[PDB]
Amino acid sequence: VGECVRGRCPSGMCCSQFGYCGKGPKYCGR
Repeated sequence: VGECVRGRCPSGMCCSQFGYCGKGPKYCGR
């Protein structure tokens, strides 16, 4: 996604280390 809701996303999608989001290791990793 564009950027999280200040480090929260819906349906437990992970805010990446980059402050973007999506429900997987692409974001959630590291």
